[PDB]
Amino acid sequence: DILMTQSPSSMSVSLGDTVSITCHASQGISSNIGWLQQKPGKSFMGLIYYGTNLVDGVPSRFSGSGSGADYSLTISSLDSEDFADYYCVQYAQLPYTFGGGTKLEIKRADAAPTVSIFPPSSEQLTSGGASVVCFLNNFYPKDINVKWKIDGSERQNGVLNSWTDQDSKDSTYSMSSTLTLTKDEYERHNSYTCEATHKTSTSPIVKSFNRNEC
Amino acid sequence: GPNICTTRGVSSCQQCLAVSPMCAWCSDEALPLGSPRCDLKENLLKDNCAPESIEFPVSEARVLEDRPLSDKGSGDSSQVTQVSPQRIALRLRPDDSKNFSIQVRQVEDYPVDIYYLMDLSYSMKDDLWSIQNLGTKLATQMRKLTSNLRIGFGAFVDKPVSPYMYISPPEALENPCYDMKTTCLPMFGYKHVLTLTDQVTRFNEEVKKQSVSRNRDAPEGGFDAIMQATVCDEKIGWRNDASHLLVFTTDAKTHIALDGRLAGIVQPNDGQCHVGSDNHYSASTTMDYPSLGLMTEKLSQKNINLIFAVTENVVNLYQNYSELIPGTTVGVLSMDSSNVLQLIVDAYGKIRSKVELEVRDLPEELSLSFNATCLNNEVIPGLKSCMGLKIGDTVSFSIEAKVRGCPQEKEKSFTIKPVGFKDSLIVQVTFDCDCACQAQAEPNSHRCNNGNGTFECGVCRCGPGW
Amino acid sequence: EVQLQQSGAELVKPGASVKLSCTASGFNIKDTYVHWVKQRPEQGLEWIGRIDPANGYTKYDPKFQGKATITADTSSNTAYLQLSSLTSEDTAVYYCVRPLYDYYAMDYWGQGTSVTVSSAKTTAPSVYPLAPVCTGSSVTLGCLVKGYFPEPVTLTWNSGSLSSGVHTFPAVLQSDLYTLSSSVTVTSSTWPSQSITCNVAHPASSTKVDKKIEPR
Amino acid sequence: LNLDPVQLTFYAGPNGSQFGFSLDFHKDSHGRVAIVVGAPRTLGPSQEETGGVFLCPWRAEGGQCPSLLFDLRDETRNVGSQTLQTFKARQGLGASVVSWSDVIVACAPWQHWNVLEKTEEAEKTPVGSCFLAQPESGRRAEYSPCRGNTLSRIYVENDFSWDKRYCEAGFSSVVTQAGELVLGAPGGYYFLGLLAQAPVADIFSSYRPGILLWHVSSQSLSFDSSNPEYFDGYWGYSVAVGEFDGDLNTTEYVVGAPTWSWTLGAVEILDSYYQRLHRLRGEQMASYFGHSVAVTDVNGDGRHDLLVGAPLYMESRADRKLAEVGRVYLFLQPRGPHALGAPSLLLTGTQLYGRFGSAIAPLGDLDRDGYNDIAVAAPYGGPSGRGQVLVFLGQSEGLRSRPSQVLDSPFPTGSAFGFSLRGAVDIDDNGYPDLIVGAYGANQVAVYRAQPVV
Ligand SMILES: *[C@@H]1O[C@H](CO)[C@@H](O[C@@H]2O[C@H](CO)[C@@H](O[C@@H]3O[C@H](CO[C@H]4O[C@H](CO)[C@@H](O)[C@H](O)[C@@H]4O)[C@@H](O)[C@H](O[C@H]4O[C@H](CO)[C@@H](O)[C@H](O)[C@@H]4O)[C@@H]3O)[C@H](O)[C@H]2NC(C)=O)[C@H](O)[C@H]1NC(C)=O
Ligand SMILES: *[C@@H]1O[C@H](CO)[C@@H](O[C@@H]2O[C@H](CO)[C@@H](O)[C@H](O)[C@H]2NC(C)=O)[C@H](O)[C@H]1NC(C)=O
Ligand SMILES: N=C(N)c1ccc(C2=NO[C@H](CN3CCN(CC(=O)O)CC3)C2)cc1
Ligand SMILES: *[C@@H]1O[C@H](CO)[C@@H](O)[C@H](O)[C@H]1NC(C)=O
Ligand SMILES: [Ca+2]
Ligand SMILES: [Ca+2]
Ligand SMILES: [Ca+2]
Ligand SMILES: [Ca+2]
Ligand SMILES: [Mn+2]
Ligand SMILES: [Mn+2]
Ligand SMILES: [Mn+2]
Repeated sequence: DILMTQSPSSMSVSLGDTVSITCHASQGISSNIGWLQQKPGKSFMGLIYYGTNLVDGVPSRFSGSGSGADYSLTISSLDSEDFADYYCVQYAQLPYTFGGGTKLEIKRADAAPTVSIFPPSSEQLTSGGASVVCFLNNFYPKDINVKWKIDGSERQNGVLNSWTDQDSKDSTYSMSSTLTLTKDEYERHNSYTCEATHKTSTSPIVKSFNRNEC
Repeated sequence: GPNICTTRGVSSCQQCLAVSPMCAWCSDEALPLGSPRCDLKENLLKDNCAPESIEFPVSEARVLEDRPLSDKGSGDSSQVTQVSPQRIALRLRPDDSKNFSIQVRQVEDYPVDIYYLMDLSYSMKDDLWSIQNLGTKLATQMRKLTSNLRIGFGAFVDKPVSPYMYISPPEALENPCYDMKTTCLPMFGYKHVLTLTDQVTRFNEEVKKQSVSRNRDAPEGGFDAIMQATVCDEKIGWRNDASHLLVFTTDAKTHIALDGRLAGIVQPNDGQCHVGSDNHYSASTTMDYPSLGLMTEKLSQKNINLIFAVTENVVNLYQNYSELIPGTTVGVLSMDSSNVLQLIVDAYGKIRSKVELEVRDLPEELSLSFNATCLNNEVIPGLKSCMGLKIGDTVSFSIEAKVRGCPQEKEKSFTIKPVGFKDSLIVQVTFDCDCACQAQAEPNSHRCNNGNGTFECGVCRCGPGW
Repeated sequence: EVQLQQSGAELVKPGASVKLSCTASGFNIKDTYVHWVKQRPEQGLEWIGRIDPANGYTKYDPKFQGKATITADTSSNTAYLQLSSLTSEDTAVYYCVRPLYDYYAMDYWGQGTSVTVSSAKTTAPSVYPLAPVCTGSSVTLGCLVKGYFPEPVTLTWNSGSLSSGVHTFPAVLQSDLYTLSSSVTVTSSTWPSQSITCNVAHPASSTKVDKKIEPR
Repeated sequence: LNLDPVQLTFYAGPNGSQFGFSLDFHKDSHGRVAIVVGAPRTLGPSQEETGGVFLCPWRAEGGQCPSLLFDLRDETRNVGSQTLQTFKARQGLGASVVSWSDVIVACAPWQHWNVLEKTEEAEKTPVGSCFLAQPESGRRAEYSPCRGNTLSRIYVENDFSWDKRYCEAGFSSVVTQAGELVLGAPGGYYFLGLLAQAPVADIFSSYRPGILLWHVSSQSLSFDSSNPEYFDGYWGYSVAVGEFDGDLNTTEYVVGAPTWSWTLGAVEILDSYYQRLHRLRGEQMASYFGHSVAVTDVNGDGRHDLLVGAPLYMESRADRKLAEVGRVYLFLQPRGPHALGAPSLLLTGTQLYGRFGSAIAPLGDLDRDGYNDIAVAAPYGGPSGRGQVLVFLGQSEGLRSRPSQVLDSPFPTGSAFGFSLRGAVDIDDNGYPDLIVGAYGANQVAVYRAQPVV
């Protein structure tokens, strides 16, 4: 099958910028390529077909180009609606194959996260479970690493992470990490820590608590 | 008493004969002043008119050539006589009429040419196998009717051009049946295979080497082949003195003139021969199919009897074309041509079962009428054609010619010929309107108003310019 | 106008079969090719196959040969995608696609049909309050919604009152069951001065529990 | 009656180009009238016949015309694991031309097409194609509704149903006043014949170069049939439009099928959904009844009348003999919803093989008496066989049975003078409608100007 290597995976840009998404095939496809758009939490809309032809209704600020095995999608002067996912698709050969995708994200100034740790609730402990929650809210850029430590030692089993899309107001990202243990195992230890590694600080942002102690 | 000859009060011998075929003119000098010179021949002699001075032509009809009808068409270098008499002299005075007869015989043991023109598209593959002995089988049965049989063979499919022809892949051009599990010949329009010959085993062995081709559309280009088989006299080999049978076999519809435009072909058919040394029709891809009227013209010109030997699924189609091409015969062909032998024999009998008179170069002022004597001495008035005849039968026609007035040219000749026959009757007509006394007229006679007139036939006529 | 209206979200068990539909709106389904595409967050987009509804002839990616069966009924102007012997990996969003002009293009897309294959029964969530530990100018509370099935759940604070400064994170599948959490930030003078409640509704089991956040 | 046969205007194309095979009047966005001329054997780039089109400005002296350029290069697209192929060699571009608004439609009925997939193929066949041009803007578009991508094996399994591979779309053509292009395809559905219709605006907006296979959703094609009466009927050999159902909002189609029902021939009137409103059957087999169709109101009652040509009709003559001369049939439309009866008038040629009725052109009102008139071509008629065009005038009861004027060919033998005709347009703006006559055998077009009646 024809492999469609689409680059970049994502880009941080601003309104009015002129950006370019590229798509490389494993062989020549002679402009038999289409470009797609998927706005957040919605279906797909066709942008380009046969390499350069605009789909009816698409603004002219979109444009496609390229030949052989290398093609490009260009957006002159980005609009607030243009921040979405973009995919290439070849139809030179069956089966049709798609590019990995490209997400246009809003660029802004860097911002450190606001960490907050939360011990297990009384209700959950009485049921036989124990979940330590660690919120990491309003940071930029999106790249972040969370590390759970039990009595200073790293813990990787039983961690459940969740990320939000770029916020509509401040264009920041947030993360929720949840370490779930049994009640019996949660009481074998005292210290519980989540470390946040972000590019806004060489030192990891640490937040922790001690069981029983408050 | 007085009659139309006298009561008309004519002025000359020429005007007297123009009154009625019964009038006569007396050119005698010793004739009373009150006695008319234009009267019945009986009345002139009654009035002491000199018998030598009486001008009274009589319409007659005498034979010049009267060869006897031949009992056999065999032998001879075509000294066979089918029409008797062959030439007569006809004399007519103004508004008169004379009658004559003509005999026509369907002579026994007359030579026959049979050119077998065969559809060789793919559905005729079984038909080729069944006629591999037709040449000898046909020779046996035709031997009972003639001792001079010649037979030939031609074949057609359709115009070798898209869309009639498959043109992809390249293999399909060399072998149109490639996408099946067989081989067939490349497509061909029309090809002459065997010139008319009396060596009937040549027919068998050529047929055994023939094979079918394959084209795309059900109508085929047989009308292209009928035209070429008709107008390529020397190549097909039609003999001058013989019955010409063109046996056209097919199981499909046929292309007609103006169909060629679906192949980008718009040039009309020129009705000329385009089969060269390679024996293929070279204008197949550049010239349109011929029209029915153009086919009819060439078939009649070359005395070709076209036989539509077609299958039951298209017998009504060709019966309807046959009515638009007079003289054409239709027979029902089996799906493998296994019955084509009897079809040809029955068609040959049907072809020679009719005599139909035809007139050529008849002058405008002459009109003819016919009475036919077919079967056993039964006269049929107002008819110039017999039917239901057998070989060796003889019919006759009584003919009467009626001239209107007197034409300018005093000598013309026309022909009475049966359709498809070689011989004919030539009628040499002479219009006797003048008087012999006019050849000895006296211009500027001193008997006519002091040289102001001309004295001819015993009367004075106004000279030229008056 | 060309619109492709697909069926609603399906919720089935492994080993069973499901048949999605794609109804043409504003045009004849017989006009063009109709493709089916599979989308997953990790694996991305994948082409299942196509059908010409004018004749029923189909093409498939050999990866889906066996599970995917594409059909069409020109009468109801609908094209179908049947999936058999369902597996957890068949949990994806499925789109029907047709071209605009180019015979081979992929221009018009339906809204998509969500499919979820699971053995989980209808389980109600367990709502837990998240209060901080025993200082600053800003305070942050939380609410943990754990062990519910199927999706979705609506989470608010003080019955939609407190809306600004809230982060409700997407649900995550934890052993055939879903887990969700939400955070909220206000000033120190607001809490525990003013009561803050976590309202969680799960219409699947028809439960609307509410937990008030209490300090430690 | 009042066409000038003394001072003609001659336009000429290249030798052997068949310049004048088809023609039409063309008005630009400013109303200036030109002559579009098809030359279906014009040489292309590879020194091979591909056809061509010429747009002749109006000049009393005539002369040479500039070319209306179209892409003549064969195309190849490797898409969908298939290979699409167009073949323009001997396509006959210009075998039909028609003008509507400021757009010219020139068609190549014998453009071939094929689709390769591994070792299989669709078969290389003449689907035909039409080229559309807006000369003032340079806009170009194409329309080839019979191109497909079904492999040959499938057609065999389904007994060649809906087989459009040999359409030859553009064999005949016409455009409704609303701008709907109607193509005759006499080879459609395995030589039954079909019609393809699509708005000109949608052809332009949906076309892109290099696609080769694209959808025109607003297009409409006629239907296949299993009735053997239609087999090999060449339905769409000729086409025309008019108003025959009394509903001015609907446009009716007139279709010639000259070999319909075992070469009896037929002409049919349909609504825009290809539903049959009337059928006129041929009088005589092989006469090619339906070779040409013309629509015009000749008797001044406001109702369109129908003229059908059967150029191969054989007239009955003395001694049970037939003479191919050709014949034209006039059908007057009755008042209100009623069937077209027998012909109101039969016009029969005189010259043997002259093909009277090969072309029929509405002239508009030539002598300005209130009745529309026609010209009938006999491309091989006249006492010399060089060709004749005969003008028949309208009257309250239809047409005059004798011609008001006869135009003898000014070209040598074989010019096919009259094979193409077009009238009803005032090219010199003198208030009288004029006549253009093609003579593709001589590669020339003759313009006859109408003058005040004498
Ligand atoms: C070869 O040539 C023959 C002769 O022309 C064709 O046969 C004719 O075909 C036409 C059309 O199919 C027939 O027309 C129909 O005639 C009927 C009345 O005919 C009666 O009288 C004849 C006398 O011989 C009888 O043979 C016959 O059986 C009948 O008893 C009408 O009833 C028909 O009217 C219906 O159809 C027409 C159109 O088809 C409609 O307009 C009418 O409203 C009505 O619905 C029709 O008029 C004709 O009768 C046939 N003649 C003969 C002698 O059979 C062949 O078709 C032709 N074949 C080929 C392959 O070319
Ligand atoms: C054809 O036969 C008719 C008989 O029906 C002939 O007409 C008669 O000919 C005789 C000849 O003696 C006349 O006496 C009759 O007056 C004719 N009767 C008519 C004309 O009604 C006719 O002469 C024959 N013609 C030829 C050329 O043989
Ligand atoms: N749209 C339709 N209803 C329709 C009408 C007519 C046909 C055919 N009419 O004829 C062809 C059959 N072909 C003819 C040539 N045959 C080979 C040969 O004779 O060489 C082989 C068989 C098929 C098909 C569909
Ligand atoms: C002309 O007719 C008469 C009257 O029947 C007949 O006696 C005579 O033989 C005919 N003449 C010829 C030459 O047949
Ligand atoms: Ca109407
Ligand atoms: Ca009228
Ligand atoms: Ca007039
Ligand atoms: Ca004028
Ligand atoms: Mn055949
Ligand atoms: Mn057979
Ligand atoms: Mn054929």
